[PDB]
Amino acid sequence: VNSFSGYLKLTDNVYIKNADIVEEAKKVKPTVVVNAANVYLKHGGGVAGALNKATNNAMQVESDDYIATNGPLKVGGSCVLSGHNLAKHCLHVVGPNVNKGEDIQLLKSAYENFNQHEVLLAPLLSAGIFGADPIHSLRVCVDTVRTNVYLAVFDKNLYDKLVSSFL
Ligand SMILES: CS(=O)(=O)[C@@H]1CCCN(c2ncnc3[nH]c4cc(F)ccc4c23)C1
Repeated sequence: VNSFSGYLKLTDNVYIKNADIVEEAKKVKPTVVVNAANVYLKHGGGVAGALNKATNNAMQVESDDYIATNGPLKVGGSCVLSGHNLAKHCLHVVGPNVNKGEDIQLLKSAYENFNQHEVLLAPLLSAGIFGADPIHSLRVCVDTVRTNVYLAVFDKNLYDKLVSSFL
């Protein structure tokens, strides 16, 4: 039993809710919140900008030190950093950004990072300003992630479309 509330169950292990991931993280304080990161961990907008803003820029300060030491992530890769005031940990995952021409097949590799964590609060990878089709992202999530994932979808309209079209 966990503390996530109001989710619709899509499969054995995937759940979905119309929610603001920042507010959801602030209430649940999950072990892991997933960030929709880029390879430079520059959290300027979308989910990343909102998560970082909620940490009063502490996420960005920590991220800049990580990059200075380790260099950029790979598209499809991830790193575990602090969750600050939002979660115990933040799993920064880089889905492909269609608006940069990155290969959509890397979306499966990106979701594989979730399997290293038993339970996660997450957005749909490569959705929003990353330019991929969110219905496709949900399909890849369901077909790739085997651990327990609670998906927060900010836009109520998109949420309804994702549920109604789910196979
Ligand atoms: C590539 S993206 O991350 O922008 C993708 C596109 C749609 C919006 N995104 C979110 N999904 C879940 N919760 C969210 N809170 C947010 C707060 C914001 F100020 C902006 C986006 C989100 C958000 C997912």
